[PDB]
Amino acid sequence: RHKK
Amino acid sequence: SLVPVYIYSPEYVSMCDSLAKIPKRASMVHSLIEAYALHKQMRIVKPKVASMEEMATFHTDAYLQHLQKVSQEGDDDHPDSIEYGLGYDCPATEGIFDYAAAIGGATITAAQCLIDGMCKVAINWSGGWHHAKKDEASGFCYLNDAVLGILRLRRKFERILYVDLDLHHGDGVEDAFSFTSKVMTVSLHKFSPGFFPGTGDVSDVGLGKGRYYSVNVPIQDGIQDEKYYQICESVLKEVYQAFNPKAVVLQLGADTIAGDPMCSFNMTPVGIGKCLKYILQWQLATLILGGGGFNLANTARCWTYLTGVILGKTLSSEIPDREFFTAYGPDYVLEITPSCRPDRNEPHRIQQILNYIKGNLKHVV
Ligand SMILES: *Nc1ccc2c(C)cc(=O)oc2c1
Ligand SMILES: [K+]
Ligand SMILES: [K+]
Ligand SMILES: [Zn+2]
Repeated sequence: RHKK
Repeated sequence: SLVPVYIYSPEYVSMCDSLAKIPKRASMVHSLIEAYALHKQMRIVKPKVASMEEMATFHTDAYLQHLQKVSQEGDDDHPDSIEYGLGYDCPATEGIFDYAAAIGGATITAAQCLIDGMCKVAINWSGGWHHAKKDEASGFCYLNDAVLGILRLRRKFERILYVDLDLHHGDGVEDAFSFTSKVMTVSLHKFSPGFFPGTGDVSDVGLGKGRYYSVNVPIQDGIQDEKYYQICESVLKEVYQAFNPKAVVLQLGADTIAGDPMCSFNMTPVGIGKCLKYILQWQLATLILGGGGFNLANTARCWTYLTGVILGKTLSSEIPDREFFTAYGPDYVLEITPSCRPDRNEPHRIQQILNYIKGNLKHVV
């Protein structure tokens, strides 16, 4: 999971 | 059947302005379009809200029910919220379920207009939230309206082509149709480790049966209108001849445009417009969607310009908007100038990707  | 449909209502715009990541952007977009009076050249259709059943054609009930759970109050203490994608990128605000339902319904409505044949082009600039998974909020997207729209179009059209020109990889839409050949996804995006969402390499071509029915074009920072269109035209030419779509869904996130705080690509609305024109000349039922865009004025500039392209009209250079006029300073013109930033896309790497893609599209028949 990444951050945008 | 020749006049584009423009999904709009004051209630809809008010709802879309409430997204914490792009406040008042929907108003700015409509206001600029309204000032050019382009909405007079379009059939304005009020958006319906998506029902629970309609939303459940993609999203799981467990996710949708958790959405309306935290939405009726603004609860940010639910332990399961983080596993449902809620958090920093997608805050558990109040009325966020009505927000999602509104945006989801607006894209379905646009798809319904295409089916009924009241238009060849249906516009929803407040949609294109392509990151959302079936049971997970992601990248400012709580609900995948793009997917809900493609599903609705499949009631009438056998093969749907999805083109994603957003800065980010349209992973949510790709994953939704990763297993099928009835819908092909094409995404042009920035690909670099650490950069959201982290997927969409050129080697990602789908799974099992949707294999080679997913196309990804990894691009680096600094690309401009000229080269971008050449890459896009190349892919779309091969894609069209191979896939032969009956309808098109086009995502046009303006976070590629120069001046965006994300500062990756170096595009102007003109370059995106050429991509639009190439798609429009296919004369297919086309669902136009928005997406990213974090320079609000430039995003308004881009999508107003693109609306002008769809209408075949040339817009005056001077910004005629009065309500948000100051936001277009200091020069107050529609046109946008790219930055003095190097293009980190070497012509040989691009050539490799185009060869790889062409090799993949040969299996599509
Ligand atoms: N993913 C992402 C990146 C940057 C952000 C800023 C600067 C503000 C914000 O509220 O959310 C962001 C999310
Ligand atoms: K994209
Ligand atoms: K696919
Ligand atoms: Zn984006």
